[PDB]
Amino acid sequence: HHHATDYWQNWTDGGGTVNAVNGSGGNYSVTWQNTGNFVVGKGWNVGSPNRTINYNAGVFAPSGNGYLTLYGWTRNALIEYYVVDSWGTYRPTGTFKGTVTSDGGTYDIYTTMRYNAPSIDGTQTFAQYWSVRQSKRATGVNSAITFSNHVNAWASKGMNLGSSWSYQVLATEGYQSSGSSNVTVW
Repeated sequence: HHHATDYWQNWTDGGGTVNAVNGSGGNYSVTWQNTGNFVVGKGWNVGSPNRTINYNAGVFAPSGNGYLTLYGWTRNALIEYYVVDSWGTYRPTGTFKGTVTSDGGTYDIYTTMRYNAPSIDGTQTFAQYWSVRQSKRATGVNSAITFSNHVNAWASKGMNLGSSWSYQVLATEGYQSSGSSNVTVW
């Protein structure tokens, strides 16, 4: 009675080298060097607002800007959302909307806008929903993101996810950096 990960996520813009590894089960690894922008992770093809995402990042060693975050899309409306648990040399922020406490940590709530940006609908103009942890979360242990807490928190701030749910992964995103990570998601 557990529907583990079924979607392998691997996107790059071509900058640098991104050696992403689809490993056994819900485990993946990625080492990247001097890259552009990339998003690699494992998750579910259809995200759920009521899903509790579990993960264990045995390695999350970004040398520069890298994210260890929940990442997913919705359609109608078109929205790209984050739950950033840890990062490298840059903490993503935006328009402050409030805070939410979940899974032992307090996350800041931000909204941003993407302009003529790639999406699951192509080049579009869409809103980004962010929940960014105020402190970096410790890795190497079993961690859970109770996503229904963030969805309710976003909703209480006028941030409403779409009705159609595309993928939803525990991702490693980096930009203009090098590093490695090893994560198991279920």
